[PDB]
Amino acid sequence: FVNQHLCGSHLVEALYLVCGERGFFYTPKA
Amino acid sequence: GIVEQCCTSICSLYQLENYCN
Repeated sequence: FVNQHLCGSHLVEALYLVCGERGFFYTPKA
Repeated sequence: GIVEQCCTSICSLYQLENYCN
């Protein structure tokens, strides 16, 4: 479900499902 | 950045996992 254009909340949502109990870091201004 | 790799262009599992801790 990740091989598509993921923007905004749609992206943050994917990182959450994928990273799991590891967590992740969202940086749009990188 | 992630937006330029997964938003303006198509995302991939390899890229997403780079942002997991």
